[PDB]
Amino acid sequence: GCFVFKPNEDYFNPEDSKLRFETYQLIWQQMKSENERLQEELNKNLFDNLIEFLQKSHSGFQREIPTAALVLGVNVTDHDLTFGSLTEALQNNVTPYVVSLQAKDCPDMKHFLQKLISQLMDCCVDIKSQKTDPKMLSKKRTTSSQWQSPPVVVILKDMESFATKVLQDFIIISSQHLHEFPLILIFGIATSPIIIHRLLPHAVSSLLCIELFQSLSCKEHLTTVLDKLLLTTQFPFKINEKVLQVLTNIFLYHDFSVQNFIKGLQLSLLEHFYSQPLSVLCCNLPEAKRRINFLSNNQCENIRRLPSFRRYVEKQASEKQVALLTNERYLKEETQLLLENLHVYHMNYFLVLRCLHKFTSSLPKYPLGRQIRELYCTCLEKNIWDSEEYASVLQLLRMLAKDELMTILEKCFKVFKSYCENHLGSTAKRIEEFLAQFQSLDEKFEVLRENVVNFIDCLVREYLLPPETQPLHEVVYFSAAHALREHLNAAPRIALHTALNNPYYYLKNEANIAPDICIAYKLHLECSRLINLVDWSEAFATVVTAAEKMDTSEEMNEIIHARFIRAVSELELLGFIKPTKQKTDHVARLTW
Amino acid sequence: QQTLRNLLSKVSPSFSAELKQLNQQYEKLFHKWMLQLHLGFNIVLYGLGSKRDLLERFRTTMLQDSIHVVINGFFPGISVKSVLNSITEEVLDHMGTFRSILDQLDWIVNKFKEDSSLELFLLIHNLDSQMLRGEKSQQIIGQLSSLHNIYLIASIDHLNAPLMWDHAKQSLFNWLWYETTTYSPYTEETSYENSLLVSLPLSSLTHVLRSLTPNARGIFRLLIKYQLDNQDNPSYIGLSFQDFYQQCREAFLVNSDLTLRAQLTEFRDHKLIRTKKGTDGVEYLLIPDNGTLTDFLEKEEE
Amino acid sequence: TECLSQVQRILRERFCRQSPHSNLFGVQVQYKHLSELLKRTALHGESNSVLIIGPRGSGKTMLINHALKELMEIEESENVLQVHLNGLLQINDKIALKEITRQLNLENVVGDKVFGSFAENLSFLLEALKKGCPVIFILDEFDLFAHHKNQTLLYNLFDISQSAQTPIAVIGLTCRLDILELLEKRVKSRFSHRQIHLMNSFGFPQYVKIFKEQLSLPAEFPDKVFAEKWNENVQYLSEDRSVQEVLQKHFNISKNLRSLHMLLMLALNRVTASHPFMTAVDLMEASQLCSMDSKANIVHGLSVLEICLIIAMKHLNDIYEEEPFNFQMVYNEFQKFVQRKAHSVYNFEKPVVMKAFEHLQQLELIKPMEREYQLMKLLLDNTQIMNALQKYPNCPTDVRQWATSS
Amino acid sequence: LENVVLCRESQVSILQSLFGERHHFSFPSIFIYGHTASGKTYVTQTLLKTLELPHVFVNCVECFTLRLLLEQILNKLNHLSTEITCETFNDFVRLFKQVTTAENLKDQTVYIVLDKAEYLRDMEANLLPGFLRLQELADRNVTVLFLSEIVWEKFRPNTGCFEPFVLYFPDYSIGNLQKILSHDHPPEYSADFYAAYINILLGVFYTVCRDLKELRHLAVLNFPKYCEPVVKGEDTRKLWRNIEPHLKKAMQTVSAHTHVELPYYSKFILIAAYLASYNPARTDKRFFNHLLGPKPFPLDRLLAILYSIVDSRVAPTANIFSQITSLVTLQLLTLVGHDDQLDGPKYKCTVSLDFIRAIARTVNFDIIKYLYD
Ligand SMILES: Nc1ncnc2c1ncn2[C@@H]1O[C@H](COP(=O)(O)OP(=O)(O)OP(=O)(O)O)[C@@H](O)[C@H]1O
Ligand SMILES: Nc1ncnc2c1ncn2[C@@H]1O[C@H](COP(=O)(O)OP(=O)(O)OP(=O)(O)O)[C@@H](O)[C@H]1O
Repeated sequence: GCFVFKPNEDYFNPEDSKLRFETYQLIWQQMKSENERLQEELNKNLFDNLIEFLQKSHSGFQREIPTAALVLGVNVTDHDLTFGSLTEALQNNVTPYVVSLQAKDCPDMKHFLQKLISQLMDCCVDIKSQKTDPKMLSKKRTTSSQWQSPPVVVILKDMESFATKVLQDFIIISSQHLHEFPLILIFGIATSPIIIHRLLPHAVSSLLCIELFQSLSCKEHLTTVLDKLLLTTQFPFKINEKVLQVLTNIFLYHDFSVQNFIKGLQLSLLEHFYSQPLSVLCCNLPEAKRRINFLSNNQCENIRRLPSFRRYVEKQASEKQVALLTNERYLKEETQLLLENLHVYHMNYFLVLRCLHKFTSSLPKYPLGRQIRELYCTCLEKNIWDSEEYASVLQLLRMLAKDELMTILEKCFKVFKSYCENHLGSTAKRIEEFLAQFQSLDEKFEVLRENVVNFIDCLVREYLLPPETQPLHEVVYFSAAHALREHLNAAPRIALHTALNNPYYYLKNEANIAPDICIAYKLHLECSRLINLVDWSEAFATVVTAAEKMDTSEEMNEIIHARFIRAVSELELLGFIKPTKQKTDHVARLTW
Repeated sequence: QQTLRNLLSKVSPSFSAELKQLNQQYEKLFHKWMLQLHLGFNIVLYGLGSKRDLLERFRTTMLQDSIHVVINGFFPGISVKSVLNSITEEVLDHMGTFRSILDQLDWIVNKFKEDSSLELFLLIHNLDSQMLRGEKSQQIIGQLSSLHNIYLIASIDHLNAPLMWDHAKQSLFNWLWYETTTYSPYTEETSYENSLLVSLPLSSLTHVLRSLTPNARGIFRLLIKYQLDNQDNPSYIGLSFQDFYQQCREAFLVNSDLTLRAQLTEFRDHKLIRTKKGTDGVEYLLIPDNGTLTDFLEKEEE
Repeated sequence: TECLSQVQRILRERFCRQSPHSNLFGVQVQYKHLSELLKRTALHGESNSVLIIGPRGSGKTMLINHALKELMEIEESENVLQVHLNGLLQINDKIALKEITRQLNLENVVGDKVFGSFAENLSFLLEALKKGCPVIFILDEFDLFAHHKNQTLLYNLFDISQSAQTPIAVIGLTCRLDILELLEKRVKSRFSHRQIHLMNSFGFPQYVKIFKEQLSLPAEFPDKVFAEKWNENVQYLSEDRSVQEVLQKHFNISKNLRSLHMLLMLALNRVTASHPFMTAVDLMEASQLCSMDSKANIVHGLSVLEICLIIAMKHLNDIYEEEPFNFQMVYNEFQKFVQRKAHSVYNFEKPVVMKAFEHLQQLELIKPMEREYQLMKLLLDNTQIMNALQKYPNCPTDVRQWATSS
Repeated sequence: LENVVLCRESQVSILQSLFGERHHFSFPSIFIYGHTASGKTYVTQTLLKTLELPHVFVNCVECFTLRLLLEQILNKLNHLSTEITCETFNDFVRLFKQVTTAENLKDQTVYIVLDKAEYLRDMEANLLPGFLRLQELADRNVTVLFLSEIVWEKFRPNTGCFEPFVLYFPDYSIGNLQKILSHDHPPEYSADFYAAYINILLGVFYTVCRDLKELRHLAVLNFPKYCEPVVKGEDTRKLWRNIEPHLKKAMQTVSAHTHVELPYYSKFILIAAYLASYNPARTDKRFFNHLLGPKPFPLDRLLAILYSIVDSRVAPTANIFSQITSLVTLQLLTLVGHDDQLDGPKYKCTVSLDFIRAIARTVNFDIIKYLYD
């Protein structure tokens, strides 16, 4: 029924769309490029052990076949990126004969060999510059007679979803003649190396050489990409703690993946750039000073009339209120230093937030935050010194005053001694202010009183709630949790329950008027054990007999039955009652 | 069916104004779908009422310029072969390969990477049904729609509808999930499926017959003959898989165990073979009457 | 000498290639029934289509080629154009048409159009043959031929044999008994019935004669003294009652007259190095190398962990009978046996015990009907295992006490 | 290649006699069973290498389709050109008559050796009785020499065939396993001493595996470890009693850690799927043998026991259903109604109990009296 019609760009829709959309394209494309680099840097300790292992097991060929079973995590969403990086590294420092098999394009053996030799054929024909089995060996015999006869490796991506028949037959084929064609397969085990015993029976498992590798356990992957992507001063678009709380919850509870997290941040940035007319100036500070100075006056009335600025109006005096209220030429002057104060709060916030992260990660049992993620959460949900948790840190930090605390004051100081002039100008020159406190660390009371002035100065000066403290903070903060959460992760099994039980949209229907289908389901589950058909037709007939008389019986039985059968085919169709075959009839209560 | 459906829409759906208004809430949300679909996402939208007329009003207001392959999924003709066939001829303007589903899948992937700004996007009514889904079937929709140049919109109706998406298969098309309700009765599904008040006739068996290999046609000859030849024995509880494997192997119709198991599960899709577990735990096979099974292969050979 | 290589060359061909030896015994009435039918179908235009059924290994192909040779010897080469088919090779219709094209020398005329109606195809083959004329169709191994998709090269041959009246014999050679009941009803009602043979064996005291007439050096003379010496040695071996003892033992397992060829084939392979006239004990060991127990050689060689596991599976029939078991009940019975025993040599730990299973599955003693603790099936007998555990050469005393407990 | 026999001489000699010289006929087909250890291609390759009977060798492990098994047989045979193509079997018997009409093998009994024929068993129903009659199907002095893992009794087509001559290559006996497990090539010791090492190792070790290949592997490992204290310390009895303390642990040790980090709802999902698989005889009502295995159970029951296990803030989002499908691709849960529909079939548990104990204990939960007792 798939009828095709033949036909025979910057459209976004005040917030004028052309520089809005180029601002979008710049920010999101920048974030994605630095996302891919800070993926590829972390895995270097892992796979540059792998180049050593594959080099050693190739070079000693003068009975065996080498496997390196990777243990990648449970996130199948980002398993393409590590194999892209590993294909790059193995292609550069070892052979340009690297192929990969997907376990969905080869159910049985003919597809396996036909896709493998085609990938090998294009891979050899590019960097030199077919259903047959032994001709693959003849390809390796032709194509590389020289250069230490480089070992062609296959990358099985999923070890798990391969059937055992086709994989067993390939390992016995390849291990049968590896005299010419040395093959070092590397299957990526999704779970743990236990299941390579399960999926391979013992003869084929005895045939090969197993050497396993770890992979980056996933929480200390997303601490790096959360820490680098949003916690920095550098990227112009920050995020609210509630929207971040929604995003980092569905990571750690359901999904356990990072590509879903970057989709979540992508959707937040897009919806922010749609939502509000002050979002256009999400830039670095001179790029903000570019067109704060020239702009439409109704958007500057919007920069007056958004609620956080009108709080700033509420806290200020009349003689500049009368001119800064309406006139553009001064409203630029106060809002420019407000955006500079925004960048100031960000810059003196995040550096000493990292300082407090080191100084609290040093602690035994770590009561405030387990990790660098959740420190953002605890200093924004409740007010931090109001809450009992930083009360517990301050109650902990007194009698912890020993050389462990002084040694880690030295060590935390050293890692933000590298961040002393990587901050490079603090917004209070807090680097040499706090370092001027922190320079008497080499020369037991002094750690206590230095601690006192350090945390009080730090936390009470800048570390506070960003919305109320800072006007014009709408521009960099996007906050809508249960508008986004239903877009990203919805629930149809709760939606049908709500709109079938309580189908009240706005006239009287909340606890008989405006269904047919909710009448059918609600009356089905007024008799809540199971059901047969005819009595259910009489019961539905009874309640719409009530509907007819609260506004001949045989015509009314016909129209009631017709609209009944239109209702009951839907109530089968939508995953409730599943038809009870060969009996006289019934319907079966399949969902309670 | 027909004289029951004469009485349909006689007088009085018991609200009209809020139904026009609750559908008129969603017309403001369309330019968001156009922008959100240009960036590489895919909208699924679920619901309680009929939203396929909303998608039709959507394609009328904003798809007068682009190609759209409106794949209905409610009537029992469509499985993903017809998708790939119709997209290959009536979109790419030349016919494609014929050897296998994966060959035309990889081939129809291959045309889009080289031809920039071709800008085709299909939309699917009722992506979850008895016929559309399946791990052979839904992945071809997935792998097809993963690209930058194909943007599917769907509608899932079922209660257990996101049970057919494991994480890997979910990350082929980037889903974001709208919420919609319309309360309109689903007149196309309820029309073209069935009505109980009046087994499968000859037409869908002709369609499965004409979309499959002649060896699969030779296979169901064997199964329908072993059924018809023992129709009035109440102890005949169906062939096992191994008996059917050896009696299909002796007639050279298929080579391996896995090919016959794949043929069996794709013919278990159409509801013309039912597995029964006996007390062995081995599941024998019997299909849903006898006189309607004589007519085909009476007429399939004179 | 001349004798040993010449006797082994002349006896080995009729012995194990089933070559055409001229003596045929037990089949004189069936052959004589065939010859006049073949002479009147071959000499005149009319076409009658006899059918032959018997067991595997006896009769058929020898009879039809012997009668074919004797009928070919008569001239007016008579232009009977014989067309040998086999059921094994030509599986489908499209191979069958081009195979009839190959046998009948048709590719002088190109005929390069696949026609729709295959009766026109077969009629064209017979038509261009007819203008160019008898055919004799020897359709061997008909039981595989009765599984065509559409039964074309069964049926159109019968329709042409009644309708075209070009000289034809559709001589089917079958092996399974129900050639009629398996044949589909339009063909079987159409023209399957011409007069059906049945083929069987005969009595043992004449079957010792067919041993002597098989084994005796022929009327072909390698060297006539050596033929007299050896065929007299065949008769002297034949009259001895131990050869008659082993031959009666061979009758009651095998009425086949093909098993006799192999049974004697190993004997004559033993003979040429020394003592060219051989013993009854040499025929006894020649029978003895033909095994009785195919599964005792599999079970006799297995190490004793597989032995106490296989007798644990046998013990799993003798309590809680008739389920296809899994690994865990097998492990439980093995552990309760080893905890009945005092010594700790054979309390082998769990991951080794899986290796015995995935080696024993490759011998297909155990059968799969979820991955490694499920529903495994045993296809075996008690008594072969009970015989095998006493013939195990290094069988320990504890697995012997397991066997006696059982 | 070196030693043809290593004392299996009688089976070698009856097979060697049976071939005969070249100009006369031999058997049509010979079937050789045996265990996988027993030299069934070592003996026949070093037998066929000596006389050079002009032969073709195949594994049918390699040839997964019928066309390759015919193609390599014909292509390897015509060397003793282009790929002489055969799509079908009757093409093979046709091109066979032209190929075996050369002076190298016109009279010589060509052997088409077929190895590991149990993989040929499930190729087709045509090819096995089509190959057993090759001596008179094509009539060109052929002998198709089978060898296999599997007994002939299962291998028969159940119509019947040309019954081949069947040899049993014997398993290696105990003193024969002393002799042929490398009594030749000990490099630096006396052969008495390497046989003294392995004569001690074997008699301990002749109850787990009589496979010659892996025992050659284990002996070429634990002999140089045995060797080193003789040539460093210096008396076979003392280091016999030193070598068995290492041999027991090397026996036992020829699987890093069972624990896998999981997202927290998938932990509670497969906790619930275990708890609804292992004691489920409608004992839902109580809380809120074992040996036979996992009983299947429907999805809605799993969802109910999920709600009872977790803190009650769960909603059936798309992610908790999509995760419950995605546990099955990692083979931690299995669907046993294979096609019963997309609507929730029986999902049975397929992880071992120790793994479940660790998954339950890493989120605050002790469950064994809760699981089956
Ligand atoms: N009555 C007989 N006279 C002579 N030889 C016989 C007789 N019966 C059996 N044989 C021998 O037994 C074997 C029979 O082979 P043939 O192919 O003719 O029959 P078959 O083996 O039953 O046919 P198929 O190949 O269909 O099983 C041949 O060795 C033949 O020499
Ligand atoms: N008598 C022997 N002397 C020396 N080595 C032997 C002997 N018998 C077997 N081997 C070993 O066995 C190997 C040959 O394996 P074998 O001949 O057992 O394969 P196979 O029996 O065909 O295998 P399968 O039965 O699994 O197909 C040789 O490489 C050698 O290492």
